[PDB]
Amino acid sequence: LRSEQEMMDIFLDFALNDERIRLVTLEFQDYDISYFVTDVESFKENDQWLEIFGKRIMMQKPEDMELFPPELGNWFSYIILFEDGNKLDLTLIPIREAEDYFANKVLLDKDSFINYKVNDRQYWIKRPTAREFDDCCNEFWMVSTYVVKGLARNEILFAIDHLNEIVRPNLLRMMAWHIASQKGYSFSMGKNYKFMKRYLSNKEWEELMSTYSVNGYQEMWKSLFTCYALFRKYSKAVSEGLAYKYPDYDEGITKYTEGIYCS
Repeated sequence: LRSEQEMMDIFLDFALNDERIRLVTLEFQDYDISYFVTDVESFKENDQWLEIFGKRIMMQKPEDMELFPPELGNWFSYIILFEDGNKLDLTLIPIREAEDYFANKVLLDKDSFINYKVNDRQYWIKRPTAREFDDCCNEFWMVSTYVVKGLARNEILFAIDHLNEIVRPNLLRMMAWHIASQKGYSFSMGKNYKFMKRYLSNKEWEELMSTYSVNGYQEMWKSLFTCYALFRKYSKAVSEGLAYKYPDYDEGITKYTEGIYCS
């Protein structure tokens, strides 16, 4: 079967662990993937490393055929028809040719040498600038007050939509920026943050999981405060690592929602 989720995980996960793969790009359910690598010939040694993607019905290597001359420059691709029914089209482009390529949807960049494209900038993650950093905190805490007012005014649905759509998503960006700090990579969270489980450790996923709680007004306050706790943690971690000023939004809003939560 293998859902579009499971398939993407495999390709993204593969690239992440392979040191020759520096950049990954995307584009019927067919998959169009491109790995920009350091040593193209390395992959060409043999076809064992391909077994990781699963059992296949058959495969075609367009630039390695006698009957059909190769004419895809320095590329080398594979067309695979998987047993589960999925079809993949994987191209191996030399990393040195990324610039040319770009010029005339990136998923992962391990070096970030080049600068480039974007309604997807919503999911794009890379080292924040002092300003971008401040922006994430500004939005987080500000929209956060909407959730407070929602719960205090009996508009739990109003509160829930802002929590799900803005507050938690910014906590995630903050966490992604932290991960990006470790490695120094740039990547996408994917449509609806679908790739985040593939970046967070199990501890970090459990923390994010803990921001979800069953229905109820009090359960909501809990979810919100949990996001608070985690946002401080990661924004402090990030601000500290890049030497950016820690905002005062935390403190200001903490006093605020505390004022309303109690009295």
